[PDB]
Parts: sequence; C-alpha cells; structure tokens
Amino acid sequence: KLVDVGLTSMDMVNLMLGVEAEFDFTEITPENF
Amino acid sequence: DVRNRIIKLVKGILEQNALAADVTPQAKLVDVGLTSMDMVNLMLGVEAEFDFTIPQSEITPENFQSVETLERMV
Amino acid sequence: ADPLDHLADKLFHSMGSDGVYARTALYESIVERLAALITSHREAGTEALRFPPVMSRAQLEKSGYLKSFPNLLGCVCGLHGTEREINAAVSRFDAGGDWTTSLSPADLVLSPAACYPVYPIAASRGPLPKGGLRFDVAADCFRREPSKHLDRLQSFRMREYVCIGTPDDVSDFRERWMVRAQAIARDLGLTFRVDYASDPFFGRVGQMKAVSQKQQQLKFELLIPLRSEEQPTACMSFNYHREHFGTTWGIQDANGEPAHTGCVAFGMDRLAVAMFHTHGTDLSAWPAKVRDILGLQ
Amino acid sequence: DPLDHLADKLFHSMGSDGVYARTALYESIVERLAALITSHREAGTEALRFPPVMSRAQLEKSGYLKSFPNLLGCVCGLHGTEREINAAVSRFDAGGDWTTSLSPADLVLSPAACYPVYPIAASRGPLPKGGLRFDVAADCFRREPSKHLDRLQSFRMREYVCIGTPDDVSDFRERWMVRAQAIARDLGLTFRVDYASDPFFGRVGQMKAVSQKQQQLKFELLIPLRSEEQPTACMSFNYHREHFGTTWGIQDANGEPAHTGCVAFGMDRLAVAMFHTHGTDLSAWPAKVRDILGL
Ligand SMILES: Nc1ncnc2c1ncn2[C@@H]1O[C@H](COP(=O)(O)O)[C@@H](O)[C@H]1O
Ligand SMILES: Nc1ncnc2c1ncn2[C@@H]1O[C@H](COP(=O)(O)O)[C@@H](O)[C@H]1O
Ligand SMILES: [Zn+2]
Ligand SMILES: [Zn+2]
Repeated sequence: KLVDVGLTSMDMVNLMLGVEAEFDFTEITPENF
Repeated sequence: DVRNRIIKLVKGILEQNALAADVTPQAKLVDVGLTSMDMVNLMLGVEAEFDFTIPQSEITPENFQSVETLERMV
Repeated sequence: ADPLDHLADKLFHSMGSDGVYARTALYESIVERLAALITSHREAGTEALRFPPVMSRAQLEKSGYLKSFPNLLGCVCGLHGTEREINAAVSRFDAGGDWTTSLSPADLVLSPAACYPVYPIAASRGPLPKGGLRFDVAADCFRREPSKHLDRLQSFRMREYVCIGTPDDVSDFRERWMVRAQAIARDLGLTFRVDYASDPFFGRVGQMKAVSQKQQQLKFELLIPLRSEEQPTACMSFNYHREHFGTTWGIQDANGEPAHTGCVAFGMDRLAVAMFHTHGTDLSAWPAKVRDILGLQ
Repeated sequence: DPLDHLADKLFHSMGSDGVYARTALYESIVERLAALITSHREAGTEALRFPPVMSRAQLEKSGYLKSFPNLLGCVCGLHGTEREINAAVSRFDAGGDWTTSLSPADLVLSPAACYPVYPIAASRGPLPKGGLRFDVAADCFRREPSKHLDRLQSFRMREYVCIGTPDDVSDFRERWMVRAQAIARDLGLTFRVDYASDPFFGRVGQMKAVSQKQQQLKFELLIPLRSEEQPTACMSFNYHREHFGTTWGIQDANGEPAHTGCVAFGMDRLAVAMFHTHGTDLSAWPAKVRDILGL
C-alpha cells in the first residue's frame, strides 16, 4: 500500500509529477497506485 | 403666462397617444388617466417645451398633482 | 450606534460581509414560527410553491427588472472557459493576481423577489379560470445593497401570496390582505402604520416612476418604527402590478383580457428583527398572548 | 432517465436545468426529513443557518479554487456609475448585451454548508476539551447543469460538523456512519456505504481523488435510483484532517492545529430518493416509514 507508507495527497501529486519527470510519459486510477 | 396653456396641450398630446378626456387646471393628472409611462414622457415633454432640466427635489407628487401644480413648478 | 445593533449578539454571527449573517437558533426559531403563522392564514385553493435562491436570467430580464432596479441585481457568474483558461485563472490567484477576470455570466441570477418565477409558471397553464389563480411563494432573495443595519440585508427571506386574475380579483385580494396583514401585526404585538409607498426605481426617470406609483396607489407598506417614527421599516408590502406581468407573459384572464396581478409580501427577516426589537431577545419574557399566537406555549 | 416520471408531482420548470420550483408535496417531505435529521442531533451541538451566499474572500482562503473552480458560482453586479449603468440598460433595450458591465461582488454562492463555520469557530479562541460540534444548513450552488432530478445546481445541504482532535473527529464520523445507515434503513431506503472521492478539477484533480480514496477521507451513502451500478450519493462523511484547522488557525485543547470532519445530508437527493422508492402517494407509504417521519 503506497498510502500505508505515508504518502498523502500533495505527496501523491508530487509523485505523479516525479514519474512524468524521471521517464518521459504523461487514466490515473487507484489500482495502478 | 401662457405656460399653463402649453401644459394643457402636452397633456392632451400624451392623451392623444391613447384617448381623450376633460383636461382642467385643478384635475388630478392621475384622475385624468396618466400612468407611469405617461408621467415619464410628460416630465420630458415639459423639459423639451421649456428647454430646462427639472431638479430632483422637484420630481414630487406635490409638483405633479395637477396642471396647476406643474404650472407653479416651471 | 444604530438602535438595532444591540440585537446582533443574540441573533447573528458575522460572515465577513455587511448584510450577510449567520442565523442563531434563537433567531431561526422565531422566523420559523412567523412562517407557520403566515401559513395558518393561507386561503383555501392557494397553490404553494417554493423557489430556490436563483432563477432564470432570461425570465428576470423579460420581467423588466433591469429597467427598474439594475443596481440591485445579483447575477451568477462562473468560470465557463476551457480547462487551460481555468487553471491559468487559479494560477493568477496563487500569484497575487485577480482570477475573476476569467468570469462570465451564467444564465441565472439571484432572485430579487419571490414572485418573479411564478408568472411564467402560471402562463404555461393557459387561460386563467374564473376567479383567477392564487399562489403562496417563498424564496431566499438577494438585493445588492450592502448595509450594516440589521433591517437592511443583502440576502433575506421573502414570503408572498400572489393573485393573478381580473382587476377586480386582484383589488379584492389586496383589500382583504391589507386587513389581514394588520390583524397579524396586532396579534404579534407590533406597532405599525400602513401608508402609500413607492419602489426605489433607479435613476432620474425612476423618481418619476415612483411619483406615479404613489399617485396611482399601486403600493402600500406596513411600516414599523424600529429606529424612529420618522424612518420606519417596511416589513410587509401590498403591491398592485396592473397588467404588467399579464402582458409580459401573455396571461389571459377568463374574459380573454391581459391578466392583472398583485401580491402581498412578507419580509421574514424584517419581521423577525422587528419582533426581537419590540419584545426583546428573551422569549420567556414575551407577552403571553404573543407567545400563544406563535404557538410557543 | 428513470427519475423523470417524478417531475410532474414534485417540480415545476423554472426555465433552467437543475433549477426547479418545489411543490407542496415535495417540500412537505423535505421538511419531514429535515425534522428527522434534527431529532438525531447530538447534545452540545450549536445550530447555525447560513444564507445562500457567503464571503468570496473566506471561500478563496479555504482553498476552494484549488479544488472545484469549475463549480463555483460568483455573485456579480452592476457596480458602476449611474451613467454606465444607464448605458448597460440601454444596450439591453436594443437587444444588445448589458452583462459586459458586470463585475464581481465580494460574495459567492455557497458551494457547501460548512465553509462559513470555520472562521466563526476560529474567532472564539482555542477549542474546549472534546471540541466543538455544529449543525449547519444552507441552500448551496454548484455550476453543473443537468436534466437529471438528482443532479441540481441549487440544492439544500444539511451538515453536522466536528472540530477538535483527530480522535474527536474520528469518533464523531464513526458514530454518524452507523447512525446515518440506521436512518436510511428506517426510511425504507436501499443503500450501501462506500469509499468515495470529490470531483477535483483537472488532471492533477483526478490524482487528488485517487489519493483521497486511498486514505479513506470520504465515505458516501449510495442509493441506487437510476441503476445499481450508478447509485446516487445522498450523504457523505468527510474527514478533512487539519486543513481547515491550519487554514483558520484553530487550535484544539492540546495546542495543536484542529482536525475537522462533517456528515453531509443532501436534502433534495434524499427527498427524491424517498419519492422514487415509495411513490408520490404518501397515504400508501409503509407504516413504519410514515411513523418515523411523523406522518
Ligand atoms: N434589504 C432588505 N432586507 C430585509 N428585508 C427586505 C429587504 N428588502 C425588502 N425586504 C422585505 O421584503 C418586503 C418586500 O420587498 P419589496 O419588494 O421591496 O416591497 C419588504 O416589505 C421587506 O419586508
Ligand atoms: N449537484 C447536486 N445536486 C443535488 N444534491 C447534491 C449535489 N451535489 C451534492 N449534493 C448532495 O450534497 C451532499 C454533499 O456534497 P459533497 O460535498 O459533494 O459530498 C452529497 O452527498 C449529495 O447528497
Ligand atoms: Zn411579489
Ligand atoms: Zn462540510
């Protein structure tokens, strides 16, 4: 569980931003996170 | 002088756009049959026939009761 | 200090805007009892409708409201642009700017009086039956007149009985409501007078529209001296519209002529504030007869 | 739409989707539902009633624009000079556009009942032990035009709000989730309670919703009106953590940024749910339902 780790809304927001930045990709669902 | 005689004309003029009645200096303008649109046109038909702007403190039921009161006004 | 200001502590909480206040339980209990009292006087055959606080902008424009009180109207606006434009607007806000430059008018306004939506509704039913139609309407209304006086709000509840029919239907209706409204005010222990009145029509020309309205006696108000006998507060009105809405909405009476309309309007917040100013904010100390009328026991 | 058949007995058209006049029949059930909700109010709960507008500055400060800017209804008016206003009206008279003279007021139409309560709570100083509870209500507005009878632009919302420690709010939400279900059951309604998310605007919005769902900050009581696969949320149970506590500088009894939560009842959705389930003929409603509503 990515939420059990300790990631909240702003964390998950900055998380979707980090994935789009490290790789090159830009739908968004609970399953895949 | 003839101010009163002209005021009796612009009233019959406004009434002409609808229907006629018995216009006298003591008759209430509302009992004659003037309504809000009539009274508005008349405020302007008095300002155009005397080329002046009526003050706000003079836009009153008192001054606009009858031709007689409008006469004393202008 | 305004004579009503002392009432604020017990009746209202600040919502950060003059004329817009949160209502306490004490205050609302009295507004609800007043509403129930008015309902108890509803005539049989009167159709009850409740309107939301917004109405169609097209319907309000058609009713002629802009020609009369353009300065009082609250319009609904929203962010109707694309996702990009809306995100940019929010980003300007984040950066010290003004997001509202992205606003545009919706097709709704805040309702300035409770009865406006009732005329199109009546019109859709075809010609009026003999005797006309009676409605009981209520709405939270809005008038763009910021004030700190507790009897002059921007958002306030209005309750109205509306008559739609022949000129005789409407005059009979107004006559009976003027008698009944006064009996209600007396039962409520209120001090008041009834007088000819005019709406605050806007602009130079407006003052004359008002003169004519007074002269034609189209509007009475029940006036309660709250801060002074010389500046009393209008807590109810009794309005004759002649054929204005009938013609506007193509309403035909049983004779095939353009219907006349009129209404008796109760200002629920003004009445409530009037009660608290008159009898004080301790309900157990109110006159037993007033308490009885309102069903407080 | 399956709800459409209810329109004739419940509503009259006001010439705008999602904005309807309410019949005596309809309003009698909204009133009974309101009274039933009141009877379940917890002791020590302060009742406030809000008008359909609130301070635009307070709403901005609450962060509404970051979440649902597309839903906001703002109040605008003719704030100009007599001359400019007269000119606006003249344009309208000629069939032109008077609305270009509009500018925003300092008010918005309230998008939820609870927003005005936080600054009010803040002004009283630090919270007592056990926190504060409010009973709030408002006619709310959301700019989402629809012809579906359960998706209105103007609708009545009733909320119980808890402000306090995480525990105060947690305990409060748990009590109300049980209690809300008991109410729906006595009302003869079919439902389930499920995790949910708010309709946050934008791409980033979608993700905020995913995270909200994962943290279980929002539950909804869902009633299958038009379909069991697309049920209608008639109540929500919302945990805001310290968002409003921090925003408005509210401190709990232990000197920490207060947590907040609310239970929201959609009055119009519940009434429509009742008429859909039980029909428009009240004499035929089930006896226990008539009883608990005081019919
Ligand atoms: N700004 C206001 N604040 C409170 N009550 C109001 C306000 N404007 C009007 N009312 C009430 O609404 C009634 C009808 O309004 P009117 O259409 O102006 O006659 C009045 O008699 C008052 O009781
Ligand atoms: N557009 C709408 N039309 C009618 N009721 C609504 C609407 N949006 C929300 N509600 C009701 O208000 C409650 C609280 O709204 P929300 O804050 O979005 O959870 C919901 O659970 C619904 O019952
Ligand atoms: Zn009216
Ligand atoms: Zn809430």
